[PDB]
Amino acid sequence: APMEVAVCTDSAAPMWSCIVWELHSGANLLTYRGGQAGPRGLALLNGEYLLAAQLGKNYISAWELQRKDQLQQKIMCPGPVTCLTASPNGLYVLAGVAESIHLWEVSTGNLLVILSRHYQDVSCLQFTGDSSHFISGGKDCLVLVWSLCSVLQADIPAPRHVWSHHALPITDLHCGFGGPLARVATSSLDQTVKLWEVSSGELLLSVLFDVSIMAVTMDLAEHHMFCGGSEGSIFQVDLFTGKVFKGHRNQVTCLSVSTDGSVLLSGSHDETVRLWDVQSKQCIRTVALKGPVTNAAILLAPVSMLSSDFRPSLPLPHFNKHLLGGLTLRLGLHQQGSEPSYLDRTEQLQAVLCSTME
Amino acid sequence: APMEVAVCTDSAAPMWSCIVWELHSGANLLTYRGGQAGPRGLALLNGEYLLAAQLGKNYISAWELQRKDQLQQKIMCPGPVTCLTASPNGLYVLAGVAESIHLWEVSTGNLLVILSRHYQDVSCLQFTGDSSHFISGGKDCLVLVWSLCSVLQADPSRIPAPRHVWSHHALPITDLHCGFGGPLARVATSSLDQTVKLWEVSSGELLLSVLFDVSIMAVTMDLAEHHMFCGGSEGSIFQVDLFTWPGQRERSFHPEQDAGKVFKGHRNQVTCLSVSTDGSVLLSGSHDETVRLWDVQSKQCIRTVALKGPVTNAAILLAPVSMLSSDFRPSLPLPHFNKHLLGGLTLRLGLHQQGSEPSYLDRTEQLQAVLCSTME
Amino acid sequence: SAPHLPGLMCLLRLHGSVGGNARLSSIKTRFEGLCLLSLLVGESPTELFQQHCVSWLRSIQQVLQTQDPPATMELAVAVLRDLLRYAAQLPALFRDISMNHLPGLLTSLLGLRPECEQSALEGMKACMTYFPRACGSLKGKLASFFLSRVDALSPQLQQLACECYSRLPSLGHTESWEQELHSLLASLHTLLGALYEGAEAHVLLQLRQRFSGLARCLGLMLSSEFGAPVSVPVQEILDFICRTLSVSSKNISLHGDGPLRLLLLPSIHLEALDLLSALILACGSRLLRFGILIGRLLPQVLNSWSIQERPYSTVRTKVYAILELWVQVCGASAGMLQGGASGEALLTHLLSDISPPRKGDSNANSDVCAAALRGLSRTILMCGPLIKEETHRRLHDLVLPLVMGVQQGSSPYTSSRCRRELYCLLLALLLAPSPRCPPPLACALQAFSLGQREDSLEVSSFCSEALVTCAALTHPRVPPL
Amino acid sequence: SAPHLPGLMCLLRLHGSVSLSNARLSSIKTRFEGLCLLSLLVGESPTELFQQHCVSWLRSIQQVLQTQDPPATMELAVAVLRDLLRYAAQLPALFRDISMNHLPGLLTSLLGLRPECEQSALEGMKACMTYFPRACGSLKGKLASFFLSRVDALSPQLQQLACECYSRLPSLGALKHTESWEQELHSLLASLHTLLGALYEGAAHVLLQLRQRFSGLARCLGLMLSSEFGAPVSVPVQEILDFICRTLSVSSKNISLHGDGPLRLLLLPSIHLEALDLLSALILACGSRLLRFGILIGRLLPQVLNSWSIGQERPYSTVRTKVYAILELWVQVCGASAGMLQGGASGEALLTHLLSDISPPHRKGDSNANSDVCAAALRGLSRTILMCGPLIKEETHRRLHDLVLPLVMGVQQGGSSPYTSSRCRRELYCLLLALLLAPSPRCPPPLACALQAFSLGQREDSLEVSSFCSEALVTCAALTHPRVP
Amino acid sequence: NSIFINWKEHANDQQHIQVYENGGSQPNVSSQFRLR
Repeated sequence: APMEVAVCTDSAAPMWSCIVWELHSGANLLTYRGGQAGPRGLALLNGEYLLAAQLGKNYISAWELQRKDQLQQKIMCPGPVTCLTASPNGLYVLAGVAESIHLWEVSTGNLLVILSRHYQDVSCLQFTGDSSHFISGGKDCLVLVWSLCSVLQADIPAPRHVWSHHALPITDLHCGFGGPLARVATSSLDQTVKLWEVSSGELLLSVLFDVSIMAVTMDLAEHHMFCGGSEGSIFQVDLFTGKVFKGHRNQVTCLSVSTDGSVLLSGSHDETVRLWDVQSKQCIRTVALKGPVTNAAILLAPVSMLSSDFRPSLPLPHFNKHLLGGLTLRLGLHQQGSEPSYLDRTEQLQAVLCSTME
Repeated sequence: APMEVAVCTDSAAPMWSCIVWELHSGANLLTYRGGQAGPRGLALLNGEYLLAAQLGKNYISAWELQRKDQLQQKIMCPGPVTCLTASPNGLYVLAGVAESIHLWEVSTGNLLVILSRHYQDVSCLQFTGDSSHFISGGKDCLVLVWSLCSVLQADPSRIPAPRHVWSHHALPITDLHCGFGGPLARVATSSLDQTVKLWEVSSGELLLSVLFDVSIMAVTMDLAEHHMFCGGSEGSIFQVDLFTWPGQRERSFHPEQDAGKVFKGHRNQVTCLSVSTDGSVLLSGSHDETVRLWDVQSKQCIRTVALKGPVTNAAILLAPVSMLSSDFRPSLPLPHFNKHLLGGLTLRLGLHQQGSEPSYLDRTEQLQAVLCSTME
Repeated sequence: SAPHLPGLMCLLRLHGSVGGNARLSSIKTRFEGLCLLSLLVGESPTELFQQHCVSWLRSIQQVLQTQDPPATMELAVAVLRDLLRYAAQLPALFRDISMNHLPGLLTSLLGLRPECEQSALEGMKACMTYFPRACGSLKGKLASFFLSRVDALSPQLQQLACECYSRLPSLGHTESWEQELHSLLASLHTLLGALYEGAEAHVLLQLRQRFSGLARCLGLMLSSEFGAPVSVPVQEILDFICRTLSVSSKNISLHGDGPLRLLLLPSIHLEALDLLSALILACGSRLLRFGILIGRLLPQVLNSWSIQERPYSTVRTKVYAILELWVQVCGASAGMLQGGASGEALLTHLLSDISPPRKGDSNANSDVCAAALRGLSRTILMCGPLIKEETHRRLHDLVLPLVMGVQQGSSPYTSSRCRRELYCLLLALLLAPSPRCPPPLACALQAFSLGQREDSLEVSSFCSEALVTCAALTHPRVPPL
Repeated sequence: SAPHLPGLMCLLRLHGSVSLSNARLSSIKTRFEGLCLLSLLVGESPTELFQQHCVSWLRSIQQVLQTQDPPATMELAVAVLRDLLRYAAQLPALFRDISMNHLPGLLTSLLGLRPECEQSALEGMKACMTYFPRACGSLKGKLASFFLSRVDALSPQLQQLACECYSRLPSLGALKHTESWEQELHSLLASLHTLLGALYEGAAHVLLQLRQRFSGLARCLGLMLSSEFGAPVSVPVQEILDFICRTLSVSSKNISLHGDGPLRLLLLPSIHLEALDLLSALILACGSRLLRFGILIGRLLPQVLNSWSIGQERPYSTVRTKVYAILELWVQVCGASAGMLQGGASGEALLTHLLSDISPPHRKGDSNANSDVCAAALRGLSRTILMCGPLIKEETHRRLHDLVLPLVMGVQQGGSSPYTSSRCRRELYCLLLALLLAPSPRCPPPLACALQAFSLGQREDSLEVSSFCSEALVTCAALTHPRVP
Repeated sequence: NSIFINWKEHANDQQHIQVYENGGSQPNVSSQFRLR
């Protein structure tokens, strides 16, 4: 059976700043020591490096996956960075400095573009499962859908969809799988959770709750939409057809569903990360941290997290601070696995033998 | 652009017996001369032969498509032939005699099996759109789903049984419509009890039980299963919308809207329905001696072609190469269809690679390789 | 400028320049003129061809009887193939060549040195293909030539002889077809009696070659073109195939010539399987009546040949290709893997070949693990909902933990073709599920998402083309009736 | 029993069952039998036998390689030696012993072959350079001199082998590898620029040598970009793209018609093919990081297809097939962010070149006319519609519907057309399925006619089409029979 | 073509959700292609 971990950080950080434990064990696999990870500001890059924006500061620390120590790379930003994300393929790193988005690059290290179109602070970014549309929701009730094509190839870039229906700041969103076929699920403090469409850009659902929603997450099959709350409740919306997860006592900030849509992981403000089994709304584990939870997401364990001697293939470049070929890459990866099979090192040998005999 | 025809037959046959006229022009294409047809008794075989049953008599005629005169071959059965249907691929011709389901084979001409489970006559016979299952129903209020695999390779001492036994109606069946697919298709059986039920051929479960006001005598469905045009015993052609789906399993027509979902203009029963390819013109026969085309999008008539006598068979096809061409001598002659129960396949080889010829660049590269090898 | 000729010929052909007798008369510049001749025959307008076809044919015939080195003869034959193929379409030229030129070409081709057997057969196949009626004069000599070379040890020579000999009943048809086929199936019924004398030195090594040639000829006869309907004796062929696949290693004696016969055993079973493939390819979907025998044959052959690459890695791949072909031709009527001891045995054999198990190899057993998956995916996708829920549930517990383990040594999944087939089998399981066993969409979407972030351009492309299809099972368009 | 030896060896290999071998290696008449026995043993031997006899077998092969035997014996010996040196790199003791004792002498023995048997020398040299790259580092100068002189050989096999063996030089030797790789790449680029300037003086036997040198060096660069390397590199994308854009700049309307003008006009397609091959290698190597340089790649296709445009096969088919293959590769490596056919002037001058290649148009010719472009174009269009589908305007989707739907139902029920091959029909049905799967959300696809079109395919005569069409009705049975609302 | 739902109504069995790929609360499946 595949190994599943649950990355969980905090905001006080007495000793560590990241505790990756096992889902069905509770045992701590890896612990990283350093600063304090800010809200919505953790994203593993390329499966070897772990970036984490600091709480209220202007720099982003970078930890190796198999070293309990901060690296000397200290990516710097010209302002109070807010939230961070990394593209799923592991090629770009996106920041949230003030009311502007900073786009970086991993293979070289340059700073390609500084987007600025929201009217108040940027609150959350996310990539649409295949790094083709990064969608940022600010604190001015706007949710914009950028395109990774038209943003990179520019001379000023413009968003592809200015979704303006909320009457209060946006808090969280969850982009689905696929490219221009996914379904974004935004949520704000106006007590509403909306499910948009990326292909056309039209509203599809406007489920309205009774408390300020602060977190939304759908399972991979889009059969449920576990919207959080501000009173502790973790609601559940059935998109295919006793639906309230109860047991919290504060805002529910971080939510994430396991692979086979059967285990929830709630991260609240009361220093607690639970583990609900979503078929009967019962709690399983109640791991308690030492401060309000900042990031908590269920993650499939990569290969680097299982080998005790793993080292990154490439070093992290010196991330630039000012605006702008020379790609740095390891060759011979597009053919990894393509080898002449057993019945091809024999057919060639037999043809050689036959030709020699004749 | 493709060409759509509308095969029509009359139960009186003063001069012609199967007139084929163009859909959007109304002009005749092919006519045929011979005995009267029979209800649910027409089936094109392999797009070359126009087999037809006979009203009352017990035998089946055979017209070559590009020939106005009857052939000298007559399939004979030990009892009054009721319905006929040729498999879509063209390998098997299957007919129903009284209560039996006599099954033939076009290639060799043998009579493989004689299945027999209905308790009374068989009045409808259809083949699933991939010729893997064939659904049979009769005047015993039973609709059975056979399987072409189990009823062919069964032991002579195994008496093959139907895969599914659908018994929910309380009156004789009248028509069926098996959609595209195979082990995933859907049937639309309709009976005389004023119901039209849509079954599933994969698991064998009911899905819909629309209950009308008058007895239903013909059901056809859009190829994508968007509409279910159910005929009536008074003239109306009711229309059900499967994509609106109010959300229940036993609906009723009057709560499902009226006067805006009913084709009207007929004065007697409608024992014929068929929807065109794109789904914008519907052809319907009747018993008031009229075959008229509708305008499903706007529920209006277009033309009112009038036959002589009651209309037995009427359908819309996609005109093959046979009807467009002028000679088209058939590839293989129709064999001697046996009437007694039983290697030797008769077929033309070299058809599994039709068109798999080397491309220009392939031949050029081979020639250049030969030249280079000769140079060395 | 002799060596640069082929490049110039190719570049002149590419521009489409020509399509819009002097240098051939000397031994020094035969190639120099043959190149231009190849261009002219390849890319000529209809007027120039209709004018100079006879002259070019006479020149080509003249090259074949001048004791030139074999390369020149092969080039002349290559030119002659195109010449005859293009001249077979024009009616007047067709009649003229068929009347007063073809017998000379056949006589010159037959009378060649024993050092140039390949080119002679290559030209005679072209002569017999596009000009069938006019070669009936020399049918006896052609039969003798194609029959004396049908057991040559060189694989290319044997293949050419078998290809040329399979169309003998075509020159002159239905009566000549079955008459020949009842003699090949009679000779094969005799060699098997002198090769399997335990259940049914150098003489055996020739009998095996004769059997291979006479089986390849029948296989080519069954699955080629023809201009007249024929009556295929399916029962006799199936009886012969079942007899061939009946003797296993446990019946061959081990005292005397036994080791030699046992060493030759897999080749004859492979020949029988090739005959079965030809039969399935030719008859089509009319074999449902013998489907029971056909579906019983495969598990028995797999069982009699089952035991670092594993031994007997060619027979099992052939059987899996046979199963894939059988499911492909029939469709939903195949009746594979659904009920019966034979079906259960086939499922067990398929499930023990895709599961992954110092001098050695990385991708050990990487051909069997691909054919088994390529057969299983097709079988599940075509005849899906008719399989009992237990088989689908057994496959759900194997594929899902496996597609998430190959992306996190001596394993067959270190290849790329052995992973694309797995990702196709996952989609086949999703698309056609049993009515009472819902598929694991949530656990398969994650695997597909992980697939498109891979490195191989084959896996990372199929796992991205499969997400679009999977987005139709999650984002529907009409209500679920 | 000499003629029967290959069959006996193959049959012994089939069963996996595994003095006489070395006894027959000391003569001329029985060399082939001993080589066959060695080929069986050295490939299907247990670990202990190999670890005990590797040195003896290598010494025997080295003895064989210097006896002036006919080239077939050298071919067989090198074929055995490739396996011998591939299997000797997985045993540390044997690896060290060979690399420290025998490889320097074996390299000289390989170098000492006669000019007639040069291909076997190149094959053995590739074998000793791919698996054993560190010991073969004291003779790099001789290796470079040997491989450089054969980079312009007219024989395609010899040229390809020399190019394959010449792009492995940077890996040879002992941070140093990256510097050597970069230096070799820059030197090759400079030489390519000089040769390109030599061949394009505008805008009779020296041109045919300059073209060979240019093709050889461009293929060496292409194999250098798309091979396996140990240390990370710093591939310069801008310089390579500038060179490609320069090569694809000179068209047939600028070459002078006087002097040697016809010669420079005849060699143009080969140079353009070399540039396109280099671009394809670049796209294959870099991957999806070329999105920033996306405009150049999206514009070079309707510009190359504009300088090579016209029962007769159309002129310039190879170039218009290569461009479509490059488009398919681009879309397949990029994904939904390929940005092809999505508006602009260069995105509508390409769709015209696509609709003019997939449409169908007593005399000579062939039935399958233009059957190469009509398959590559269909594959590229199907991939583009499948990936970048919900982003294309409604007009393109409607035009594609009106051009495809009445074409799949006329080819079935209805001489000398591109749609007479079992490939141009399967690709057309693939395009139909792609259009159904990813439609623009303002023009619903015709799900009622496509199902009928597929229903006419599963009962066709072929097997490829009759399998794909019957496999598309299982996918199409999910667009009309859903399981959730 | 959007659906508005109160949570408390959806918590009980009053309201149900039906969202489709190309349209909200309506299939949007009728095509304008006609063979002619």
